[PDB]
Amino acid sequence: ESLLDALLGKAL
Amino acid sequence: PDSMVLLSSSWLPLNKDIEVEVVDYLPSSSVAPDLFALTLLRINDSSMKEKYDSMHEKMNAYAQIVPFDSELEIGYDGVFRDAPRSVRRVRRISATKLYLVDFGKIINYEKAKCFQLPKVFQSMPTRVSLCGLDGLTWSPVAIPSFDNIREVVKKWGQMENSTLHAMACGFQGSINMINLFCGKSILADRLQRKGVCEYL
Repeated sequence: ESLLDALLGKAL
Repeated sequence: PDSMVLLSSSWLPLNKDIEVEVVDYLPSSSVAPDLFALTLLRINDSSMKEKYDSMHEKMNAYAQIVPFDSELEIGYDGVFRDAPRSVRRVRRISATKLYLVDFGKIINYEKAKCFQLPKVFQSMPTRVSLCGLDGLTWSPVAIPSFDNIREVVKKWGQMENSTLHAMACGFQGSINMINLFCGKSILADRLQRKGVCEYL
């Protein structure tokens, strides 16, 4: 799970 | 009556890697409801740097800044003067907000600090670029998340401690269709991986 994954996960 | 001015926006070079900052969202009538749009500011572009810097020097020194008979109409362009010899180009994107089109920053609308944009300063496009994330069909349930996704994307470069890069894949009206990426981390790939959208 990349860094950007984590960012996008919170937005969603 | 006052002339209604609408600057075009900067084009990104087709299939050419550029360095970009994700800035505040500048809305455009050219974005479909289901297109994930975003605003990029290309950085480290020396060709245009001297032109924009020269424009701002002349704007700050400009003598004949004239006010609006009425006021800056929503969706259209003028200048914002926060102090003597401090003049920047703005778009009134809403009733209470101006957009600094050459910096990518939203600020509060101040009626008294807004003046008309002289013709001589209407030749440069907005430094910011109107963009849309290319190659995607979004799940309808996800479309309400576009604002949240834009906030995340605005901080992505900071969290990567790296400059984000972009590449224009095509153009749809006034919109640059782009890929946004940091090394091998590609935005469309990471979104598609979350099942909120699919490739075209």
